[PDB]
Amino acid sequence: RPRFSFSIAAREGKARTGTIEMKRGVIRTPAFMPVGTAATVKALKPETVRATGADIILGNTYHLMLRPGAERIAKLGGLHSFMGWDRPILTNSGGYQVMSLSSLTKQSEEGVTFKSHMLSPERSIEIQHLLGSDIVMAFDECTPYPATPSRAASSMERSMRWAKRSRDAFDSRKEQAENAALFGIQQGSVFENLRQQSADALAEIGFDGYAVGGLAVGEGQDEMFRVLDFSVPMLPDDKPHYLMGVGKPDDIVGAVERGIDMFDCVLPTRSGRNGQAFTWDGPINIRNARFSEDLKPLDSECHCAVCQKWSRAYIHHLIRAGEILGAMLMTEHNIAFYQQLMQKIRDSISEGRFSQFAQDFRARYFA
Amino acid sequence: RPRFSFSIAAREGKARTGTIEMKRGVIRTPAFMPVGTAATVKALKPETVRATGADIILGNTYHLMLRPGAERIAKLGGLHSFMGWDRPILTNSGGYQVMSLSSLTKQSEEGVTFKSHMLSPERSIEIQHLLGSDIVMAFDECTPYPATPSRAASSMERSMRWAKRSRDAFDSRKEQAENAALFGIQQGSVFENLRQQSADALAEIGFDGYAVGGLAVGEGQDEMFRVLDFSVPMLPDDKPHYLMGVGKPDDIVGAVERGIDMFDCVLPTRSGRNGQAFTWDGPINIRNARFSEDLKPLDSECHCAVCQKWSRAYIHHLIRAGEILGAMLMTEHNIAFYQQLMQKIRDSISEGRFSQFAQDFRARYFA
Ligand SMILES: CNc1nc2cc3c(=O)[nH]c(N)nc3cc2[nH]1
Ligand SMILES: CNc1nc2cc3c(=O)[nH]c(N)nc3cc2[nH]1
Ligand SMILES: [Zn+2]
Ligand SMILES: [Zn+2]
Repeated sequence: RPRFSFSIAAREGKARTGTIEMKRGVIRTPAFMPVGTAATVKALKPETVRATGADIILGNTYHLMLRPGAERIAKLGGLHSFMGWDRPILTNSGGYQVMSLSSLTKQSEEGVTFKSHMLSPERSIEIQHLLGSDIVMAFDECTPYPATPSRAASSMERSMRWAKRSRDAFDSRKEQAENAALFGIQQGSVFENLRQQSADALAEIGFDGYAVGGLAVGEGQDEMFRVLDFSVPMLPDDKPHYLMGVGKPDDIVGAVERGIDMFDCVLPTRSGRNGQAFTWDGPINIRNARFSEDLKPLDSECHCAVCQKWSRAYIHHLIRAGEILGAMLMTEHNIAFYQQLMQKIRDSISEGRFSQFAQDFRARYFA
Repeated sequence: RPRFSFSIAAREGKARTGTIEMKRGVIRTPAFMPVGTAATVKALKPETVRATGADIILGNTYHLMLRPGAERIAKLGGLHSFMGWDRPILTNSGGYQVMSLSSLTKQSEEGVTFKSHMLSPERSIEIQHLLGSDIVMAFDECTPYPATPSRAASSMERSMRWAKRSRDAFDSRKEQAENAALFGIQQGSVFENLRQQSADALAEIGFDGYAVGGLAVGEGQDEMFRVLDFSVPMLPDDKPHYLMGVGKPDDIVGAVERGIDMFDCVLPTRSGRNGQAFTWDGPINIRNARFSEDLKPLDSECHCAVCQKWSRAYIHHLIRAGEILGAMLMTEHNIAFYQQLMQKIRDSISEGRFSQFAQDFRARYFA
């Protein structure tokens, strides 16, 4: 098995489908990565996550470095062994989470000091190494939205300097360089010239994959798509393109249409526990009284184990009762739905009918 | 498959081991019944409950009659279909829960009026019929502890009149009488003469099984065993003996030594979510800092899936983080532990070495 090999099997417009082969397994692209909060995909055993079709999950550097700690996880055999997921894991760099979740933050050229510590590109890489991550993210800065061009520029420039430092730290660790991959993160807010400068900088350094950062920060779908329109083509075509923190099914479809290969979002897990179930006819809230005596499964096409066995009425009852099994069943279905969406996207690109799929999907989903 | 056939395969002193054959499956005795709160064994899919070795679960008449309602469950196909458990289900009568959980209660010869309705023996039987219960419990009154002999007597006497009414209501419903079994409940507090009068009354009516009610209500283990000492022999030998609401592993072993065949308790599920894990060396609280880097499974003999895959350190982390998977893994292990205990009890009685097992179990469990 190779360390990291990306192959594009088919294209339709800007959309691509293919595979990333890594030592711990193959990732089918476009891919959706279920998010692990504290070394767990919430309410799911790893075997269940795999059963939904997931090829890779995301682990959180920020949370894990605090609890149970990176050194501790390393001492216990690494994240894979710790949580019982033996397939690839992508870890975030901590760059976004440190600014989003920390009570107080001090930013400087060295990195970020915070109250739940000091995250730097070097420390981020080290933490991800200690976790045993397969895909390591460069330490970046997610520019707040909106930003002046000047603020966006100085922020993106710092991120690019941090990207080079991340590259060097990663390359310095022989075992990491041998067995893991490193992705760079494009910044530049909504500005085409800065996105270009960022892409150029990242390409000059050279990464295994490129993330489009700085989006899904309140700009809205139209604006996000507008920025993706020009940003993705700036990235190397022959490497995977990862859109961080996205998103709703419609966001995913549109992003794929614009050349994105990888996604992660808390939406299917989070909103699942909240009562939101995804269906091909759009999301439903299972708590609604309308479902109290509905014997149909959450979605009548869905192939997941939940839809094979349990009714809307039962899941309605569980969620209204605050029962853990409610969260379990909703989460498994939603993740499975996301995986089925990705499978349909992959199949349609490979068959050269993705445009029709996107149209058909939207017509029904927003009926 | 028979409606209800109890066979005793082996005995050792007062202990018995055998089987109850019912239409929906075989129950190995002595049996432990995981408790379903609101049509769910908390944090477990039914397939997982079955995987732990459970042959039968307990469903709660009191909770289900309120949410989602008995008629509603019947309309949705019955409790088995609703929750996806196709094996036997025993339902409590509501007699104890109505007094324990209701904000206000009015007691009379008709039954109990309460604020979350009016439960009577007839209504209780009807509700259990609507749920589709396999083992139906007579509607009783659990006398508070302590009670004067006179209060205990009038209470037990009412329960006996209610037992006859439960019998008649059950027998009146052809489909229930054909497919389900009915258990009577002995009362009489801690008084030998009243326990005898209660047993006589129940035997004269005639039931498929007999529960020892009115225990595990704060009397303590010594007193409970003292009462079991004389109470169980009063019950028909050729029918199953069910001790309601018991209990800790040591309570179960002692009760089996005194002729009890069936148990249910919230302990393994409840305390599991709270961080308490059962082991052969006694219970542990997985939240304790001592387990933070412990790579051993919860118990090093346990055959459950949790102990095959995950460490104490990981489960420690999950429970301290408030993660649902923590509750899932703890609950599966604890239920599996209880089932392994029951299997060891069954094997040792069948092999005529139960006395030695009980001694060996206690020496190690309370080391
Ligand atoms: C939910 N929306 C969202 N946008 C994001 C952007 C970044 C980003 O630019 N960098 C890093 N490191 N994580 C991110 C996570 C995001 N999550
Ligand atoms: C946890 N201790 C406990 N003792 C019990 C006694 C009875 C009893 O006498 N009757 C009915 N119906 N349920 C019961 C449930 C119990 N639960
Ligand atoms: Zn489904
Ligand atoms: Zn176990």
